[PDB]
Amino acid sequence: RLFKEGSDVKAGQQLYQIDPATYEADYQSAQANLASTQEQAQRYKLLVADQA
Amino acid sequence: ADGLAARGTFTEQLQAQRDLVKASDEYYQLADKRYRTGVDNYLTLLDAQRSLF
Repeated sequence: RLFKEGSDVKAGQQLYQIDPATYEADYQSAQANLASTQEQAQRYKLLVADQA
Repeated sequence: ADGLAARGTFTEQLQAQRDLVKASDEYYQLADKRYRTGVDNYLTLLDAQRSLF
């Protein structure tokens, strides 16, 4: 718990932490797939100008 | 008689070869249409040119 109780908080201030541990794992999966699809898109962008 | 046999058969042979050349030209024009549209890359068109040649 990351707030002093009975105090004024701001909009967007972090209150708790709910142990990600699975939301980290699927984020690692999505970042791992993005790291290859972005590379293939960046290579095909260079090859499309030479009609290869 | 050998020359008469050659005169008899070379007309059909050259008609068949000229039809083969015309069909290869039509295949090259179709591959060029698929390249200009954007479905085929340039290596397929270069593969069709030497098949015409």
